[PDB]
Amino acid sequence: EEHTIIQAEFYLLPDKRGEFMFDFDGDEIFHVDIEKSETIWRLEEFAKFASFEAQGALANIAVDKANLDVMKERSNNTPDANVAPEVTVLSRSPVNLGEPNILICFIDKFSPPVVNVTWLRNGRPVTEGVSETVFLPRDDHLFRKFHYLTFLPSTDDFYDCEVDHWGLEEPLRKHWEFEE
Amino acid sequence: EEHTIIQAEFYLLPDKRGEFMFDFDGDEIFHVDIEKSETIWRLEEFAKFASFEAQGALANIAVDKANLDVMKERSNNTPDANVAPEVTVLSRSPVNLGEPNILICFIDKFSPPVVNVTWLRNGRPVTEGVSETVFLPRDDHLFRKFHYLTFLPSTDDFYDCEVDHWGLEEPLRKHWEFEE
Amino acid sequence: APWFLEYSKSECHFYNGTQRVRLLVRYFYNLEENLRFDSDVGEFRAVTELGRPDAENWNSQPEFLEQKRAEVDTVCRHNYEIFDNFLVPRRVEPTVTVYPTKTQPLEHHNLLVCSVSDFYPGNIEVRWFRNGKEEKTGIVSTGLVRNGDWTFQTLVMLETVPQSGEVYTCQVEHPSLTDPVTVEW
Amino acid sequence: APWFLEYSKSECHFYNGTQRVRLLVRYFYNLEENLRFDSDVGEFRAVTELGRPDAENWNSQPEFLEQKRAEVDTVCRHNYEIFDNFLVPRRVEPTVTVYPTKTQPLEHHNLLVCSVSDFYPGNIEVRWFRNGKEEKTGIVSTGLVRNGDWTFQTLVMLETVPQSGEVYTCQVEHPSLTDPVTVEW
Amino acid sequence: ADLIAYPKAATKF
Amino acid sequence: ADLIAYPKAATKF
Repeated sequence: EEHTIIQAEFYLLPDKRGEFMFDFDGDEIFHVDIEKSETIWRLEEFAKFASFEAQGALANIAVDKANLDVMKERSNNTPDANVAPEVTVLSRSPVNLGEPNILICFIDKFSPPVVNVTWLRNGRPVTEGVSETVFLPRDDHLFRKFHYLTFLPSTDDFYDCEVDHWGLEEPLRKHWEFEE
Repeated sequence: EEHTIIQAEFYLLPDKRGEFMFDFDGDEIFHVDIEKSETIWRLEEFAKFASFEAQGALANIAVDKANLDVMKERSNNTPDANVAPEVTVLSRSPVNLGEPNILICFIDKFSPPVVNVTWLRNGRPVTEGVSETVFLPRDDHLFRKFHYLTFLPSTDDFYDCEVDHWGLEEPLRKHWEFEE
Repeated sequence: APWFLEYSKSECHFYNGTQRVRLLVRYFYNLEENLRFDSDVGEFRAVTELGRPDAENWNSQPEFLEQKRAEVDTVCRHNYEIFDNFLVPRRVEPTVTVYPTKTQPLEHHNLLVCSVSDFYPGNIEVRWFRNGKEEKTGIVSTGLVRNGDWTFQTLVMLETVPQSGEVYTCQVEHPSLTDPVTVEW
Repeated sequence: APWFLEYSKSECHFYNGTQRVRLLVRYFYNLEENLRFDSDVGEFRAVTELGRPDAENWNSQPEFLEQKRAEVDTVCRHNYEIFDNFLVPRRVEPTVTVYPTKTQPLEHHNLLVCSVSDFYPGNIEVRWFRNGKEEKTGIVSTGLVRNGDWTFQTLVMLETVPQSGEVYTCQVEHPSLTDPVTVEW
Repeated sequence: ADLIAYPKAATKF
Repeated sequence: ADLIAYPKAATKF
């Protein structure tokens, strides 16, 4: 059995945001909501099989906050560039007219871990029936992330995933339309 | 309270057209008719709550006219591409046979801010009972615009919004039909 | 066809009333944003080469720079005070109706639609309930549709296999309403 | 825009169960991995100059070093034991469907698609057969697409000139299935 | 009906 | 529901 458990955490400035999460073979197990101080399982069912004490994660973040300040001073003019994300949009499963499905907006290979994502239906913002993951780790130093939109397949509508990132000139828009 | 007031203005060549307007949380407050030198409120009721001195806007446009000439010279061969618009057509409110309603033709994400819009009923041009907005600002560098058509709902008629823009191969036509 | 456009936007951003104001002026030449003035910075900053000359020129005129920085109060806050009397408090109650449809193949019914139209402002909540339990999954929405005349509309649909005896309720919460609006089916 | 990121990853690697565990902690500052702790080494090792101070500082605290080395058991093996009860054995059977398309010009059909979705774990086999003979060449795939919600999907396509009388079969082998799944066309 | 202020446009060379 | 352990974060100077 080959497996990998990755525990990832970070603190970002100036946004003042931290994260703490666990990854198993590439998928999120859970992450800690820093503000609310609670464990959020990627899949509800996971909760009945394990538990985690959040305060421990919050302590780790406090250490990372402090270390960041040391790191800023230690490098002096360490600031640099960033990496714009690759964006892809595809349906979760085979699309059949009238059968509710889900569009996936896959945002990959980027840093810092901050983004503005907007789902558009016929050019309009959609905020109901959407969800997202936190910033997931890659094999390297960059992040990936998933956004989801629930929808009713139709031959006349069209969709777009709008992603804005500091590494992008203008906000990026990836298109999706149903095809039989 | 999160809010945003956007004041937008431009000058376009070779059409020789200028615009000056105010936007509040995405909706037009008013714009100045350059030719007639007067304030046009998006909603009549607005006029009893505020006022604006148009000549100030005209002066700003004069400065933009002048600056455009400088900008043309400063870039040398700055000319380029453009962005074709997305077009959508939907009714203003729920459609009920026999009850007068309004079709909205939504033209989005385009530039330069110039378009030819034609309302068609059973393939025929309609020029009575129609209206439109000026070129509205977006979060980015592109424009959006709304055209309106008054109509009597019926099961046998059909409509189309015809939009022509330099970024389009041939004029674009979006269809609309009533459905119970 | 060659076209030339000198376009600028002066954005006034408000956070919790005029408690914290931020002015952001953006200049574009055709499709390129070439220069900007961020009040939180205090001076012009070229976005691209084409906007350098202006930053250099305008930044070296203390008189003019002082005037822009003041616009945060002379323009932004000044106008907010005016608009706070009729635009900020604007409220228009929504019209709510529910109705079934097919969408898919046919026979019976599989989509329950909650139509919410003619409302303002844009922030609104639309929930579905099945005999008292909030349906979290199976929701499909058209999103917040802006009409351009200061009103919004939207459809929030629930995918279901109705079983006689079940009562579905669409619940709408909005600033213009003192109590949630509900519609059963 | 200037940004500052203190980011670390603690990777627990397993080979044949918890038979051989290896802990690897990696520290990054913005885009640079500057330091790491390889359990197989026993101590911190700077990756770049920016990470030297920490290796020097932490390596000189025997108490702390002993604690990290122990994480291989206190964290890695410990957590594996917990996850082996529900994550390691997770199985979700795929939905398999076949269908033709054009892709190229047109007339007749040139692409046979085997759609395999909603499955877990990721290791899977998808084979094409033409009247009993496995098609090895002419296969085009979208690869193993991870959905982010613990399910995968993929398309495996066969390029062909169908000759009436020929039967094509997509065969899928996966840990969640006791027997290969086949779909004919 | 109070007066709306507007930001002044600057001239370029 | 057994408790997941986490590696402790170390402080720098």
